[PDB]
Amino acid sequence: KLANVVILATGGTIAGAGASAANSATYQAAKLGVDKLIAGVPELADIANVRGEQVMQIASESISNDDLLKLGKRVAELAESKDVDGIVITHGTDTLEETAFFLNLVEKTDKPIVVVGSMRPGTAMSADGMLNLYNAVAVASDKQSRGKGVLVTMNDEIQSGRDVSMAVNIKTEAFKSAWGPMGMVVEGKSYWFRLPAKRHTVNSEFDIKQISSLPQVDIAYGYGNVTDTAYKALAQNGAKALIHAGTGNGSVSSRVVPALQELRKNGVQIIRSSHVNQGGFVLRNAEQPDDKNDWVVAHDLNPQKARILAMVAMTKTQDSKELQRIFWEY
Amino acid sequence: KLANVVILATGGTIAGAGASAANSATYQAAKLGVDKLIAGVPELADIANVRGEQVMQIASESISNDDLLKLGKRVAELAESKDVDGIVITHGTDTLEETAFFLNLVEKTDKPIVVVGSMRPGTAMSADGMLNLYNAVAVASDKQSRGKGVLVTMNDEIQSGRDVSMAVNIKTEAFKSAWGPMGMVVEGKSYWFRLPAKRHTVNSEFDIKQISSLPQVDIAYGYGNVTDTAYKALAQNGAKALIHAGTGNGSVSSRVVPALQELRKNGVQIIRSSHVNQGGFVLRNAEQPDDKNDWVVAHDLNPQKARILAMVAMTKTQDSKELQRIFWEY
Amino acid sequence: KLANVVILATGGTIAGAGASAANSATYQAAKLGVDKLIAGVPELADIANVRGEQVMQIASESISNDDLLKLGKRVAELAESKDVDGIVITHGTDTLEETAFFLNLVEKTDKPIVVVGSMRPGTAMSADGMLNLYNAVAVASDKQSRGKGVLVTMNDEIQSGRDVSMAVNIKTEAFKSAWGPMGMVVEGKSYWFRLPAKRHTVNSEFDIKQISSLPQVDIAYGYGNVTDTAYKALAQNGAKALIHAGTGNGSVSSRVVPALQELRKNGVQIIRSSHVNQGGFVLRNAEQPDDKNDWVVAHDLNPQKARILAMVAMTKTQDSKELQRIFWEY
Amino acid sequence: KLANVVILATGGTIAGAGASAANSATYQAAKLGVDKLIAGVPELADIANVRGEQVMQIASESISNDDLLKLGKRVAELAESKDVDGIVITHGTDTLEETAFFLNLVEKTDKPIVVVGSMRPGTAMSADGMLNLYNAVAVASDKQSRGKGVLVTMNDEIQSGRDVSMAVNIKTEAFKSAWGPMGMVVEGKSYWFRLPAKRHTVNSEFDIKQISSLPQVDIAYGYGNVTDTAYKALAQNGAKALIHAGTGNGSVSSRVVPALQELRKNGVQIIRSSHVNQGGFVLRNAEQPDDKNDWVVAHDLNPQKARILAMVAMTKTQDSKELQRIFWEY
Repeated sequence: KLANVVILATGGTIAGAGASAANSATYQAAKLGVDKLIAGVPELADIANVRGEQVMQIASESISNDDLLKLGKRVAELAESKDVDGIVITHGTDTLEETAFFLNLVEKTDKPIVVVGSMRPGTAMSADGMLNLYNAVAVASDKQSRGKGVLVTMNDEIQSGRDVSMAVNIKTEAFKSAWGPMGMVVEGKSYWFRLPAKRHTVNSEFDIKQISSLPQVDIAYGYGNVTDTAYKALAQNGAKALIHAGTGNGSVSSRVVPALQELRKNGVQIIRSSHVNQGGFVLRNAEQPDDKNDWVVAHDLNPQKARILAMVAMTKTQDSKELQRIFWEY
Repeated sequence: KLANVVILATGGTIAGAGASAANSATYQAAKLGVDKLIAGVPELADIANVRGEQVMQIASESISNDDLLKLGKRVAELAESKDVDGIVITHGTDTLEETAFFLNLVEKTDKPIVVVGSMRPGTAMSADGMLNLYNAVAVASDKQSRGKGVLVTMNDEIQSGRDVSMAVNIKTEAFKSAWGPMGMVVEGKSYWFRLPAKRHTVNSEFDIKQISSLPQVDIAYGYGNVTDTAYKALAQNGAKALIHAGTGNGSVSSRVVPALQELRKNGVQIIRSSHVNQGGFVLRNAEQPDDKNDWVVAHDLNPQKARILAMVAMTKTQDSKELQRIFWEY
Repeated sequence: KLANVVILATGGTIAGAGASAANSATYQAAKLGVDKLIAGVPELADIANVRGEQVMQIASESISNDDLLKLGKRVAELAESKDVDGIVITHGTDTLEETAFFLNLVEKTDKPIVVVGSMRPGTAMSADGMLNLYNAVAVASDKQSRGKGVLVTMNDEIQSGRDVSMAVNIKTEAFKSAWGPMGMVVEGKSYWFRLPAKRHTVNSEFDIKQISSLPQVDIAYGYGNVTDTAYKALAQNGAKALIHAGTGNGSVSSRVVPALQELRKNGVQIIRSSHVNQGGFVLRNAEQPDDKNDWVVAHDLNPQKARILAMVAMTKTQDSKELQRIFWEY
Repeated sequence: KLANVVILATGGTIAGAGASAANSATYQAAKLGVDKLIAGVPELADIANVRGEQVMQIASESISNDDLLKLGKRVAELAESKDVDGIVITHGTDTLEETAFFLNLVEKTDKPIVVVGSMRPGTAMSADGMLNLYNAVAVASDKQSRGKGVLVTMNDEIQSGRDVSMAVNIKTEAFKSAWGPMGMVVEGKSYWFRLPAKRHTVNSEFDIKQISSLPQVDIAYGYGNVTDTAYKALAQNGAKALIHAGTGNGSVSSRVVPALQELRKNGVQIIRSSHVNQGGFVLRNAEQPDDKNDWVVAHDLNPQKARILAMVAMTKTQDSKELQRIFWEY
C-alpha cells in the first residue's frame, strides 16, 4: 500500500548537533546516524515504508570523488531493486548541489531520487530538517516524481538537482535556481508548475554502471589583478580540465589568456564559467574566441556544477566540440 | 546653476562596439573615447556642466592594482578641487563592483562618486549605456548623493558601491545587492529608501593619498575534492592574504585546513568568504575555529570584495583581530 | 526559408511617445501605428518575413472583454492560415499578463504566440522596445517555441504567459514569474531551461472558436477593516464570480464571510486568490472551509489572472467542483 | 542585568494549533495565550526579563481600526514606562505589515518595537515561531535597535516595518521588502547593513496619543474591464479616501477616471497605488494628471500600506498637497 523508500545518509547539518537550542548556526555536522534521523521523524511511517543505510558520515565540504562514486553505485543498486520505489539522500548543504547534479547525470532510472539537507541542526529551535526529511520522503513516494530527474526538497520547494545551488547563507531558503522552483510540497502533497528541459537520468548518455574512476577537474577564480598562478599549479598537480570562474560573461584577464592557450595545447580542457550565478549564462565566442582557442563555455552552470559535468563528460570524451554539446544539453 | 561633473573613462562595454545592432552580447569593449560617450548623450548638457577625461581604456576583466591606484589618485585630485561637484567613472561591468568598493574605502570625500557601466554596447538595439550615463550624471549632480559613499547607477537603481555585485549575466539588471538598492533614479530625480550602515569615504580610516602599492592578495575556490594546491601556489607566488571562496558558510575541506594553518603560521592572512552570494554572511567560529587558527571571516563580502578590503586593510595592519574588526565595520 | 510572422499591434508604451529622450517614464501610450513600429526595427527582416496589422490602438489599462474577444478571434484566424508560422502581439504592459493568459487558454494551436511590450517609449534614451520586438519575432520564428504555449519576451527572457506578471514598476525587468523564466533569447537564439507543466493551447478544453461572450467577473481587495461593501456592489452590478484578493493564504475577514456565503447562495462563484504574489499558493480548506461554503481557491494565480481563468471557465461550466479542477490544471 | 521586554500578544498563526505535526499549513490561529507562547521558548530567560500581556486574540485578517488603536495605545503606555526597555508584538501574518507600518508612524519612541509572526503553527514539525519569537526578543533587547523604527524579525532577518510585506505564501521567507532586509539576527546577535531613510517614530509628525478614531479608507482593484462600481460604492458607504490598486504605474482605466474626478470634487481623496509590488514606485503625473485632478500617488507603498498612511495622514490634513508630501516622506 505505502511506497518503499530507502534513506541513504551521508552526514551534514541535518545529522548535526549544537550545544543548545539557540545554536541554529554554530554546530558540528554529521553526528547522528541514519537510524537516529529516522527515529526523530516518527511521522515518516505514515507516508512510506522507510529503511535507512549509512553510506558515509561527513561534513559535505570534505566530500571526495571516491565518495561520489560509492554513493552513485549504491543508488544504482537500489534503483535496480524491485523492492525500492524511491530514494532519499540526506546530505550536508555545502556540496549538496554537486551531488544532486552528479546523480542527475549518471543514474539511468525514472525512480525518484531526492537529496535533502538542513540549514539548522536538529538540536536547534525551529530546526528545518524534520519537515525537509518528511517532504523528501513524500516526494520520493509520489508517482508525480517519476521521470523528473533528481530533486531537492528544502524550504517547501521541489527544486531541480541540475541547477539548484546554495545561494543564501544561514537562512532556510538557501537553495535557489535561476530558473525557479519546479514545484512545492505542502502537507505531504506535491504541486508541479514546471518540468525539466535538460537531459537527465533515463535520457542521459552517462551511466554510473560504466564509470569506475573520475578525471581530476579543478577550479580557478577570476578577479582584479588575477595571474596565471592557480591555473598552472592546478594543471601541474593533475587537473585534466580547469573550470575558469570568470568575472562577467566568463571573461579572462589578458594576464591569463596566454597560460590558458598553453594549457589547452598541453591537453587541459578550458571551461569558462563565472561567479555571476543568480541568472543568465556564459555565451560562446562572446568574451573570448572559444573556436580559435578550442575552449568550452559552461552555459548557465556555476563553477562547481561545471566541474561535475566536465568530470562525468570526460569519462566518455575529450573532444572539445563534444564537451560543448554536453554543456548545451545537460 | 548646474553642478560641475567630471566623467573619468576607463573603458568597458559602455565604451564598446559590436558588429551589428542585434549584437547585444558579442562585442569589443573599450573602443570609444570619453568625448564620443559624452557626445552620445547630448541631454547631459541639460543636467550638469560635464567634462571628460580618459584615465585608461581597458576591458575591466584585465584591471590591475596599479590601475586602481591611478584611478583612485585622479578621483582624490578632482575631489580636492573647488571646481568639481561630482565624479562619474565609466567602467566595464566585470570588475565594476571591485573598483566601486575600493573607492568607497579610500576616498575621504563627501562629494558624490558614481561608477557606471552597461551590459550592451552603444551599437546594439536598446543599448542601456545612454540612460545609465545620464542617470550617473544626474546622481553625481544631486545634493542628496553627498555623504552616501560610492554609488552605482544602472537599471534605474541607486546601489551602494560597497555590496552591489554583478549577479546576473547578459541582462541589464545584472547589478544586485543582498541588502537591496538604496534608491532609484527616474527622469533625472533621485528617490532614496535606505542609507548605508557601514563605514565609508569621510568616515574611513583609509586614505588613497597614503597608498603607494597595494599588497598582493589572491583567491582560491572551494568545491568537492578540492586540494591545498591553489592555496599553496598562490602563497608561494607572493600572496600576503588568501581569500578562501568556500562552500556554504565559508567551510574548509579537511584536505585544506592543515595547509591554511601552516600558511597562517608563516604570516599569510586567511580570510573565509564563500560562493554563496545572494544573502547571509560568514559567521566567525561557526564552520572553523577562527580564534584557535587566527583566521578572519569576510562577513557578507563576496570573495572579490573581500580581496579589495583585505588589500586596503593590510596597508595599515597585520593584526588578525584588527583585520576582523575592519571586516565587521566596512 | 524564413518563418512568416504576423505582428498584431494593440497599442501600449511600445507604441508610445514622450516629449524628449529623457522621458523614460512620462509618455503617452498607443501613438505609433504598426507600420512605423516595424520600420523602427529593420533588422526584423534578418530573422523572419514580417507583416503588421493594427487590431486596436489602446492604453492596456483600458482594455475590455470585447477587445480580448476581437484579438483572440483574429489570432485564431491567423493560426488557421497555412501562410502564418508565428504571431507576435505588441501590447501595453498594464494588462499584458491578462491577455497572454487569456490567449494561452483559448487558442488551440501549437504555432508560437508571443506577447511583448516595453517599459520605455521608443522616443526614450535606451528604449527597451526595439530589442523586445526583435526577440519576440525571434521566438515566434523558432521551432523550439512550438507547443510551449503563449510566451512573453521582455528583458531577454522567455516567460510563460500563464504565470508571468507585471511585478516591478518602471524597470525593464518588470515581468516576473514565481516559477522562474523558462528560457532566454540572446542574439536571435532561444535557450530553454524549463517546460510548462500546466494545460494550455492545444491541450486546453477551451476554444475561442466556441466563445462569443465572456461572463462578467470582478475583483475585490482584502485588508484591515475591510467590509462586504465592494463584494455586494460588484455582484449587484452584474458580477457572476468575485475574485477575492485576500490577505495571506486567501484569508477572509469575519466581517466579509457572511456576505460571501449569501452571495454564493445567490449563485455568485467565490474564488479565493491573494495579494501575496511573489510565490506559494492558496490552499483549499486551509484559511476557509471551501467545501462547506462551496467556494474555489485560485491556487497560485494572482487576482487578475484568476479573473481571466474564471471568465473563460464559466463559458463552459458553473459547477464549483469543475471550476476547482480547472484552477488546479491551468 | 537583562533588558525588560514586554510581549504583547494579538493572536495569529504563531499562537495557532494544527491537528498533527504534519499540519504546517492547515491550522486554527489565535488558540494559545501569551503565557503558553513564552513557556514554549524557555531560552527567552537567557536574553531578557520577559513578561506577557494578552491584548487581543484574533486571526489578523479580521483586524479592525479599533484593534490597531487599542494595540497602539498600549504600546505607547509601555514605551512611556521606565520599567520597559523593549516591546514585542506577536501577530498574525495576514495584516502584520499593516500593523507594523501603523506603529512606525504613530509611536513617538526610540525604544525598540518588534512585530513577529510565524508561517507554521507551534504544533507543526519544524515550526518557525519559536526562533522568530527568540529573535524578536533579542532584537527588542539590543541597543542597536534603538531609533531604527518598528522592526519585523522573521526568517533570521531584520526588516523595516515601513515597507516589509507578506510576499510569499506558505514559506517561512514570506516577509520581503523591495528595499531589502536592513539586517539579520543570528544566535541572539544583530548584524546591520542598512538604515531607514524615511520618517518614523520619534521624527514622525503623528502621535497615537492624539488619535481617538481613524478615518474610513477603502481599497479598489484595477484590472481589465474594471468599472467604477467598487469606487462609488465604497465612497457611498463612507470612504474618506480611496486607494486605487491600479495596473502598472497606478494606471486608471478610461472607464474609471470620470468617477474618480467626481469623487475628488465631492471631497474623497484619490491615492494611486498599484498591484505591482516587488519593486519600483508610482510616479506623480506619469500615468494620470494628478496635479490637474488633485490626486495623490502612493510612491512605493502597496495598497494596504497606502491605506494605513492615508488614514493616519487624514487625522491631520485634507490638503492633497500635504498628503502627497506625507506619501513622499514616510
